[PDB]
Amino acid sequence: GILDNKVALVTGAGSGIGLAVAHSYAKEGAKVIVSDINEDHGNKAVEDIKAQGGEASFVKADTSNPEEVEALVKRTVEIYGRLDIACNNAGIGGEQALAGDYGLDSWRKVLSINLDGVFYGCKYELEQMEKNGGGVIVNMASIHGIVAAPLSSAYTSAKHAVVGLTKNIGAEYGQKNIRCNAVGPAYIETPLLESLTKEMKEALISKHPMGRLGKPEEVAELVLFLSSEKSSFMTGGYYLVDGGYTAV
Amino acid sequence: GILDNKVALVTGAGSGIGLAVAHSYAKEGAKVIVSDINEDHGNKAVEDIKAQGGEASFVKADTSNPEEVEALVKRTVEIYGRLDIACNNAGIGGEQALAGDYGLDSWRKVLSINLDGVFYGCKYELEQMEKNGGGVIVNMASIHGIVAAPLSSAYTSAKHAVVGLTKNIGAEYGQKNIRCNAVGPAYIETPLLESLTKEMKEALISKHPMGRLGKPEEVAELVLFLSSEKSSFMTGGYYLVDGGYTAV
Amino acid sequence: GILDNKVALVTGAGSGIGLAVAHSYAKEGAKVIVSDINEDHGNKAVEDIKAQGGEASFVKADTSNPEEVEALVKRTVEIYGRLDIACNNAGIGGEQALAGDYGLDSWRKVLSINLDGVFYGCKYELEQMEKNGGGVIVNMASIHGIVAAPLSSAYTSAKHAVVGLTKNIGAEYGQKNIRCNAVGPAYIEMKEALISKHPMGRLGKPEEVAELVLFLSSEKSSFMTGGYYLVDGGYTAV
Amino acid sequence: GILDNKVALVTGAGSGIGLAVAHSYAKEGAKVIVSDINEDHGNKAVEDIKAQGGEASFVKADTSNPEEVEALVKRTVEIYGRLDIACNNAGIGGEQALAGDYGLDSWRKVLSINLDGVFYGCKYELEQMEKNGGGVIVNMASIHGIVAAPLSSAYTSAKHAVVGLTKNIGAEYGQKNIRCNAVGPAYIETPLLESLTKEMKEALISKHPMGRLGKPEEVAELVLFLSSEKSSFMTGGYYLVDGGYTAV
Ligand SMILES: NC(=O)c1ccc[n+]([C@@H]2O[C@H](COP(=O)([O-])OP(=O)(O)OC[C@H]3O[C@@H](n4cnc5c(N)ncnc54)[C@H](O)[C@@H]3O)[C@@H](O)[C@H]2O)c1
Ligand SMILES: NC(=O)c1ccc[n+]([C@@H]2O[C@H](COP(=O)([O-])OP(=O)(O)OC[C@H]3O[C@@H](n4cnc5c(N)ncnc54)[C@H](O)[C@@H]3O)[C@@H](O)[C@H]2O)c1
Ligand SMILES: NC(=O)c1ccc[n+]([C@@H]2O[C@H](COP(=O)([O-])OP(=O)(O)OC[C@H]3O[C@@H](n4cnc5c(N)ncnc54)[C@H](O)[C@@H]3O)[C@@H](O)[C@H]2O)c1
Repeated sequence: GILDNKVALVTGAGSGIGLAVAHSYAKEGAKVIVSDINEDHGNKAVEDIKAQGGEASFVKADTSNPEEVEALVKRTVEIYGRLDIACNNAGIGGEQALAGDYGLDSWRKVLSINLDGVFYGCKYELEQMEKNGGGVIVNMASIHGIVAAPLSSAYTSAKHAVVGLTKNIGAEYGQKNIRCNAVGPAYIETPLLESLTKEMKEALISKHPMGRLGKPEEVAELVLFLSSEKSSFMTGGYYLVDGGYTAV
Repeated sequence: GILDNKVALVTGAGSGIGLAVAHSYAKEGAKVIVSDINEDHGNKAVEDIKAQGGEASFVKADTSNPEEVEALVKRTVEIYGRLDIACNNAGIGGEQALAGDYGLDSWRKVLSINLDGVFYGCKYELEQMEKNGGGVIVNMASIHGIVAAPLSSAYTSAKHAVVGLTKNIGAEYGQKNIRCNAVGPAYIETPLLESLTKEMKEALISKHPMGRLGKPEEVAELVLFLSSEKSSFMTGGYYLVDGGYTAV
Repeated sequence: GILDNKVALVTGAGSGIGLAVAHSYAKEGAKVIVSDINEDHGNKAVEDIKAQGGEASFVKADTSNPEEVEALVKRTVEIYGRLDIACNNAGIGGEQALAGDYGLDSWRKVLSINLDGVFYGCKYELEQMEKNGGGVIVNMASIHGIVAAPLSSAYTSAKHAVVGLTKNIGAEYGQKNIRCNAVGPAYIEMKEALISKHPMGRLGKPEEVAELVLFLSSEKSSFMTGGYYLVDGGYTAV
Repeated sequence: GILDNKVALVTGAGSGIGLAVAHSYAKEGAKVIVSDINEDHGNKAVEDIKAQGGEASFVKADTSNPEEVEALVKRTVEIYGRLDIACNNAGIGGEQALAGDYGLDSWRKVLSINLDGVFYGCKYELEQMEKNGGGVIVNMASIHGIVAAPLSSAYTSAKHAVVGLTKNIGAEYGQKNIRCNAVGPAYIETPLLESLTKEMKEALISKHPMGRLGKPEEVAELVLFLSSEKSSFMTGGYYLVDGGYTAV
């Protein structure tokens, strides 16, 4: 596989996009640390990866806690000896409210996971990668890293911040054998959108020129490309996988 | 004046861009609440505004404290009866370090002032504006809301987030008689930059096609335009005042 | 007036945004060359401007013809002595058709006016501004300088190109006392479907675009160059 | 091969990025039409592709001539029966002059190849793709589709236009089983750059945070990804391969 013997960390890997990324990494021969805040999801993800013949291990972490993220990177090295690839994917949507109505608690929570947790991951991933010859980071952003999501101002602000952080890391580490890029999915059909009525999902779909929502596997293909040596001249960039959402 | 008898709040108005904005607002007839964490600076700004024929009052606030931001808007209404215009300007540059070396507390300090304080301002400003017929908000971002500042990842992340928040508020409040836009200055001549060597200053100027740094009054002219009725069809937007910095 | 004793040129000034720009320039004291391909609309614009107390003169030009644009700048200097400000505004919508269906000549016609005419204006305006101490250019782009307009691919391509041209002029002339910026209006007066794409819940008015052009043409915008400036009612925020 | 049973067209394929794209397509099983104005370059490219085990045929075309582009697609169908993938890559650099000094013929020439030729390609490619059930187009843009290249205003204008055309095609054809995306390379090491001195190339490399120029194969990897089913939810987008150039 194209990631043979690389060690890869994925946060939020118990479901959705992160689960598809963990599967993709493992299918291409990486040794994958599956991290999630939910141990049942994380353990099941690992068992499913191994059932297809891949190599994976579970490590629990809440990415909003910098101590836990630091320990997660240390545990990755303890288990597999190094860190070559990291995908900072864990995130939450937050409450839906007008900005003037937005709860202080929901603002803090969304920014703590979707931004601070990505920074903590990058921080400790970068420190380990400088010890084993470099590596590659993919940050999960969103279309809402470049356009608004009305009623989700904390999410939009955090995802914009992830785009900026990614530009900074790419520029700073360009000559340190480390690359960092961000992925911007549009709306992806996962059990998270379960509560939407058919009419609500049809309204969402109408905002995608391709006439459907995306699949987690289609995001994971882009993450895999950006994590592999095929993307060797790509750093600091933001890469849409949006069905045309932001083209209009 | 083009803001005659509008009530306008400026945070961080004791120095630099914020001071120039407060003077510009007052020159155009606004009743200005000068807010700053430094009472000496804020009271001096009010005195200088009054000596040039304008109207202003000082209210102390730390924008990283949401109770103090809510109280700042309340005090504005106690003094001048309403809130028509707000410029969320207060910010800090932060420590300079590679992302992997960036301090945990340093990261949170930059985000708390440069992003959370802007959100707190917008939240309590919007609350009041809905009570008195609408209003206009200008958020101070940076060129580093759209391009990296190597060694300043927290600042870049915060300023990117301000751009996203601005898009969200503009979209959400478009039919609520409220507008919100962001300004993106490049490097501006202030005493903050007088510590740089001859070498460092010339290198910074070399990144601006106009061949010089900007002046605070030049930023304030754009803030003034975006705070006035002349910008009546402009909302959710990001507006450079950058000497060409991001054109290349 | 904030443009007192400046000489300003506006293309496509017989109607719509260009007419509002010419009025705004003249109200602020500029001597305005109203240019349009339609003599009747341009002469009427000049008469309305003078009726308001301003100074204006008409010069006909087809901006798709580079010789006529060069002559337009020459006539500006013959009439008012110099050129301080130029707004490259003349444009056309073009046929509505899928990109694969778009006519070859229809494509070129939209690009010739909406891009080549803006370049010809910039070229000869820059030439003159370098003789009289610099100046300021505003290029009329569109929201479709940064997002697609389905069935109008030629227009979208042309307006994207105007944004890039503007970045290049701003960068090139930064130390030559010349600034150049681009304005990006959304839709300016079913209209219901169109209005639903604007968060402000209405279309824009030409005077609202003109206020931004005036700001970018004045000394108030003195540290602004190479930039793209939306006046879009929130259209591109989502 | 991930392009088994596909037919792919590449313009400007006798050298540089286009040659690398043609090789990458052929390596993955596509039947490749190599097009170029230079018959010696194009026939040699085909010779090299076949020596690597691939399938390819040469067709001469000047992309600024719409009749030749129409004939190029017609000949592709005559040789291989269908058209699945097209990379519109042929381009020129243009006169180096200030915008006010730029030649009228120089402007026309750059736009005729770098924009009109891309449009002609898309037009006749889309026409055939509609006849055989869909397809994928990749348009070669540049970093100068989003940032200036001083002294190359025509190039920057044209490449910006290609980004806009790509957004339009992606949005218009989203439900017609056609995707269209643009690639934005920074400066790539090819014989084209041998006219620069030791000093000029060092200055050019200093504008890339990765500390080197790109290789044509690194661009071709992104083109291949965007041409394959791996990018199935990606359309209308612009994708940098820039070594960090536009991150700052
Ligand atoms: N429509 C979409 O799904 C969509 C659109 C754009 C971007 N994204 C981004 O994609 C990423 C994944 O989204 P998804 O829809 O696949 O989510 P999901 O809810 O399907 O899976 C996310 C996982 O993250 C886990 N998680 C949450 N907080 C965590 C923490 N602190 N540490 C570890 N694990 C944690 C959850 O338990 C869950 O297993 C997020 O960053 C999201 O914002 C998703
Ligand atoms: N080169 C530049 O100066 C530059 C460039 C781009 C953007 N900006 C942005 O412009 C804004 C002002 O920058 P400046 O250089 O004029 O700053 P400055 O330091 O000259 O003035 C900023 C003011 O903010 C006040 N302040 C700091 N923390 C505060 C808090 N928590 N609550 C309230 N007030 C607080 C300070 O006391 C000071 O009076 C900031 O948002 C900054 O990031 C400045
Ligand atoms: N909804 C909108 O109206 C809208 C939105 C975004 C951008 N724009 C841009 O604003 C500009 C003006 O729009 P408007 O609404 O004022 O248009 P309008 O049709 O009201 O006026 C345009 C003027 O341009 C003139 N003109 C056309 N071709 C010309 C040529 N070759 N040489 C000289 N003059 C020529 C016309 O005769 C007319 O007087 C155009 O560039 C347009 O693309 C308009």
